[PDB]
Amino acid sequence: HGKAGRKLNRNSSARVALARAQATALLREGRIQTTLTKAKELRPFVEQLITTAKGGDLHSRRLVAQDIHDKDVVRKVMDEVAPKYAERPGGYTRILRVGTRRGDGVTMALIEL
Amino acid sequence: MIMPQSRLDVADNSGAREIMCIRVLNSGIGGKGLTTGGGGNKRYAHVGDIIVASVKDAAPRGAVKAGDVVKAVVVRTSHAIKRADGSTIRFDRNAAVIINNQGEPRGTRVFGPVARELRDRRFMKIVSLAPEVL
Amino acid sequence: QTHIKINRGELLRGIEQDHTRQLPDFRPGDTVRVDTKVREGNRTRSQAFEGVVIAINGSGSRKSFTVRKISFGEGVERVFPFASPLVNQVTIVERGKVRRAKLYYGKAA
Amino acid sequence: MKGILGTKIGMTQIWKNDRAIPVTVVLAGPCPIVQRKTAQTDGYEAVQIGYAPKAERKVNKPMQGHFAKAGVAPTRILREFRGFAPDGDSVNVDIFAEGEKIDATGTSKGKGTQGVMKRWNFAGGPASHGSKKWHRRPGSIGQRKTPGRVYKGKRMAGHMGMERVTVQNLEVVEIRAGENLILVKGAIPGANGGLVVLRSAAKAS
Amino acid sequence: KHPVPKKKTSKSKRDMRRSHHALTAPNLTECPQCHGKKLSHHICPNCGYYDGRQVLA
RNA sequence: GAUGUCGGCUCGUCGCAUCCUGGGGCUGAAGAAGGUCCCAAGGGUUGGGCUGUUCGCCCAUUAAAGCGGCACGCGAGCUGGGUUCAGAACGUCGUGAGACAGUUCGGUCUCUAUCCGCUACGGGCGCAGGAGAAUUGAGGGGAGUUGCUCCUAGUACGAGAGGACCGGAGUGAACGGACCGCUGGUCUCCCUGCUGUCGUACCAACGGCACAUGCAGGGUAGCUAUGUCCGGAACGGAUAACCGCUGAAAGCAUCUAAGCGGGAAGCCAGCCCCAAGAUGAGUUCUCCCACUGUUUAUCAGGUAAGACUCCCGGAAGACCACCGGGUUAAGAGGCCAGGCGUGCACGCAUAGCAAUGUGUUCAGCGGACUGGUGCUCAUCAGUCGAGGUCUUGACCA
RNA sequence: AUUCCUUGUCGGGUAAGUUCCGACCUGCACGAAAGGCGUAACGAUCUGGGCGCUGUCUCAACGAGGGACUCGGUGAAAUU
RNA sequence: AAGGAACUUUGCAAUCUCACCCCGUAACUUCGGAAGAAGGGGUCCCCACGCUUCGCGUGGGGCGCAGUGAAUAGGCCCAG
Ligand SMILES: [Mg+2]
Ligand SMILES: [Mg+2]
Ligand SMILES: [Mg+2]
Ligand SMILES: [Mg+2]
Ligand SMILES: [Mg+2]
Ligand SMILES: [Mg+2]
Ligand SMILES: [Mg+2]
Ligand SMILES: [Mg+2]
Ligand SMILES: [Mg+2]
Ligand SMILES: [Mg+2]
Ligand SMILES: [Mg+2]
Ligand SMILES: [Mg+2]
Ligand SMILES: [Mg+2]
Ligand SMILES: [Mg+2]
Ligand SMILES: [Mg+2]
Ligand SMILES: [Mg+2]
Ligand SMILES: [Mg+2]
Ligand SMILES: [Mg+2]
Ligand SMILES: [Mg+2]
Ligand SMILES: [Mg+2]
Ligand SMILES: [Mg+2]
Ligand SMILES: [Mg+2]
Ligand SMILES: [Mg+2]
Ligand SMILES: [Mg+2]
Ligand SMILES: [Mg+2]
Ligand SMILES: [Mg+2]
Ligand SMILES: [Mg+2]
Ligand SMILES: [Mg+2]
Ligand SMILES: [Mg+2]
Ligand SMILES: [Mg+2]
Ligand SMILES: [Mg+2]
Ligand SMILES: [Mg+2]
Ligand SMILES: [Mg+2]
Ligand SMILES: [Mg+2]
Ligand SMILES: [Mg+2]
Ligand SMILES: [Mg+2]
Ligand SMILES: [Mg+2]
Ligand SMILES: [Mg+2]
Ligand SMILES: [Mg+2]
Ligand SMILES: [Mg+2]
Ligand SMILES: [Mg+2]
Ligand SMILES: [Mg+2]
Ligand SMILES: [Mg+2]
Ligand SMILES: [Mg+2]
Ligand SMILES: [Mg+2]
Ligand SMILES: [Mg+2]
Ligand SMILES: [Mg+2]
Repeated sequence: HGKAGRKLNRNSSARVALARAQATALLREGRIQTTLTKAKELRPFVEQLITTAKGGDLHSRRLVAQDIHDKDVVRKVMDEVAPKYAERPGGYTRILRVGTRRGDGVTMALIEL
Repeated sequence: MIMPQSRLDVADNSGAREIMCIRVLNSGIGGKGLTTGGGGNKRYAHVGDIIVASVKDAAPRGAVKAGDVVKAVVVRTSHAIKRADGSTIRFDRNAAVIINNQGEPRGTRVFGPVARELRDRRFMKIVSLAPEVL
Repeated sequence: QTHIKINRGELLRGIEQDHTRQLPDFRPGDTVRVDTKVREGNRTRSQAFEGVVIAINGSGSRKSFTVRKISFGEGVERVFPFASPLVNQVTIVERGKVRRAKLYYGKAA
Repeated sequence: MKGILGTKIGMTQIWKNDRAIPVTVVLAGPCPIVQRKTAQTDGYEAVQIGYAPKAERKVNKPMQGHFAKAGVAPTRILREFRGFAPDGDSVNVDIFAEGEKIDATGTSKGKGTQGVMKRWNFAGGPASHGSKKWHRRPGSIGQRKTPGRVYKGKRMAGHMGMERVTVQNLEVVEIRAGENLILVKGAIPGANGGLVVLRSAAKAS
Repeated sequence: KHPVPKKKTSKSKRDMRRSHHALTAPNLTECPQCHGKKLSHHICPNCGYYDGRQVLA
């Protein structure tokens, strides 16, 4: 069955609107607390977005401008963070499994830079 | 892949404008005349198999008329034909030649090309009337 | 599920490259002449399809390409494997100004 | 008798003389002798050999002892072939000539718990002829008060695939020897990166 | 339509059904720093210690 | 105090009074093609037109288009056309209300399986230590169909016309199994083109919404049938009808009454698949060993070999199970390279009154694919897991 | 919409038509305001045929979304 | 994909079709009608020119597979 991704019991338009707001904050604040899954969903998409931003050219900034809608944040990853990330080939994120919770009873996680 | 309800067009001057399929059969064309089937089944007809067919449309003047039944042999599957090199053919429109029971056509010739497989299965004459044998 | 380190792709090529051949820079929409050869019974004839090229597909040994011509009022396309020995020589003729890559839409013509 | 082990690498298109033969590439990297079983030893007539290699670390103790009994270096995988013999250790040269028909056995690709369709080729149900909730269901299981049961083995929904499948009389197109590569006419069951055993045909013709 | 159960079920079977519902016990370990107890591969919840500190005390 | 009914559809499986196929006797059987009867139930038995129809008639095929049982099999499986409720009309009966196995139009078929049965998949324990792998096959399932052509052969036969048996070689239907290399499908955000409107202040560039892809165009990997590969066997043993050898009762004759040979698509074996819960629990290779505990405690404990647990994944799968990796590390992601896909990005330059075009651009963009790469996470560790009962018997000290 | 005999006989359409249309007349059992026979137009009426289009079908496939399955929370039923 | 009513009790269901403009339009008729019968062709962007405007005809150019580009949007006919 070589397929690949998560449907995360949302549609497909949703799926995107999510990992775009989630990338938006992970970039907006170094780490986030969120479901372990939705995290292992947010890892390689933020990561790839790092590799777009890591480039300088105006293009890369409109390329980012598509997924990450807020200027301040764009500007942050473009100007501030991505450059900082120069000499490192990958692994711009990491994942931590905390524990449970009351209502849903689901495992939980911190995903950080 | 032709099957029973398929309205193929006709490659001959035998007066059949448009013929609709009606059985399929699986006779070669050997010995005395045509033969009698592989068996019952064979649910499809492709290029150079025979099909029995009823006649749906005809020339207001010509050999064969509007309703006339009578066996035809296929020449243009809109489907696709794989020849043992990898080559594939396909014609935009589906078509056949009407025939008699020894094989060769009620036509005086053929319109449009025919597939080299008619040559495979010894339909000499139709292959000869054929303007192009692709 | 035998776990064994091995470049699938490169053994693949290892075979499927002796059985591989390259042709003229045709992009799609280019008209072309393929000089095909036929065997009739012991004897070897020589027909020649000459059409608008509508699709190149795959690659390696399996690389192919589809022409399309109107031959005697009835429309017909045909698809060659770059490396079939019953295909002798392709030859560009025109260079199409084509905006797509697959040219299906021209089956109304 | 004749047999050896190797992996399913891929399906591809290649030419002999003029025809597009479709060939699946097997590999049969050398297999080593490991166990030679005879009647006075183990009752029946066989030989156990092995495929994909394995590093001493990821290896059991017992399995180490085993593989050491005939100085062999561990194979991730073992298997038996009834009524063989050789001398030394076993590749495909000396075993197949190009063109020899052969029986190729693999595991299938399995499909999970599968419909009456997919599984067993059931009919179906009139997708639009009033047919409430009966589109994919096999209809009836029996008769009535007689026999009042359901038959043993009555086909119905079930895990489809991951079976052991053998396909018969396959032709050795090509031997890329000492690259232990084998070319074989057509299909071979079970997914790419597969584990398959090429044994001589069962039959004759 | 409308399948129901034929006969009331027994204490005996019913509790043979429950034969598995039995909870599996969190397999726990003591957490090299703060010293409460951590779940393997997760953060030791008291201090916040995965190898240095993360979530805070 | 309810055993729902015709017909269709789905699904099957049995009977043999056998439609085909296989074997034989008789023939008013020359051959070919047949009639009829005995053996034979392995597999097979087409698609439509009319009618609610079963049935039957016709179209066109076929080796054949068999007959019946399974509550006229099968509604907690579907239809709901036929008939059986209420409305209405038609004929006919009735003064009437009403009427009729006369016809006609309409008319609700009830989401949750407890048990047995069935398909799948686990958990337990069992198999006289505790483990890792390799397996014999008790016994059990699937499978078993058939034409056409050609050679033998224009031979045997037959004035002739015609035309073989046997054997041998191919090619194909339907069915099945697998496979994704081909041919195609799809590929719900991989790439591109479009519109109306909102918004990122404006231009330019983009993003939403127009599906639960807004529309259209292509579409890799995977999944698939229309595609591809392979199959049904050969051979052997025992039979049926049947054909005979030796041969008495009954000096002759006799296949039989003692014995013996030949004999089918059938039985057993052979082929593919499961299989020691085969409690009768099999066999083989390998590994850990002979530990400790005041029987105030005649059984536990710590451990070895090994295993789980947990993380990360998978061409394995609903859960469980199964395969890989878990730093001594390439397991997945990312990253680099490549492949393939879309088809020529932004910007800027240039041409043009503009729409646009050209260049820079085989360009830009990127879900699954192929490898490489220690950048990320697979960190730490917790949990189990042997000490081998007795009886005879053979063998060594 | 009436026909028992009934798939009446003939013709049309179909490759093939118990249905349908025309004619036929032996009306079991039409008939004149319980109206008879017609008729443009109208009809979510009823009946047959056609063209077009189509997964209704041959024969199903891939994909999607909501269930079904797993986990934490609350937790019914008819039956017996 | 190929086929296109082979489905079936019956095309039930689902697709077709879809707006505005211009050409054109049958038997039959109660002269109102049938009739949106049927069947075609056009539709977007730019520049110039005219005209009664926001607007529209005309002429030449431009682009894409397609220009009511997305959504709202009749399948039609013959005969009872
Ligand atoms: Mg949910
Ligand atoms: Mg949407
Ligand atoms: Mg075929
Ligand atoms: Mg006629
Ligand atoms: Mg393609
Ligand atoms: Mg799987
Ligand atoms: Mg169906
Ligand atoms: Mg019983
Ligand atoms: Mg009851
Ligand atoms: Mg009998
Ligand atoms: Mg039978
Ligand atoms: Mg009865
Ligand atoms: Mg019944
Ligand atoms: Mg019932
Ligand atoms: Mg009814
Ligand atoms: Mg009266
Ligand atoms: Mg149950
Ligand atoms: Mg057995
Ligand atoms: Mg048993
Ligand atoms: Mg069986
Ligand atoms: Mg001869
Ligand atoms: Mg003669
Ligand atoms: Mg098949
Ligand atoms: Mg591929
Ligand atoms: Mg493909
Ligand atoms: Mg501002
Ligand atoms: Mg703008
Ligand atoms: Mg919005
Ligand atoms: Mg809105
Ligand atoms: Mg919406
Ligand atoms: Mg699309
Ligand atoms: Mg015998
Ligand atoms: Mg790349
Ligand atoms: Mg993107
Ligand atoms: Mg990779
Ligand atoms: Mg008639
Ligand atoms: Mg009246
Ligand atoms: Mg009204
Ligand atoms: Mg009809
Ligand atoms: Mg719950
Ligand atoms: Mg099409
Ligand atoms: Mg409808
Ligand atoms: Mg008028
Ligand atoms: Mg109109
Ligand atoms: Mg154009
Ligand atoms: Mg135009
Ligand atoms: Mg509509």
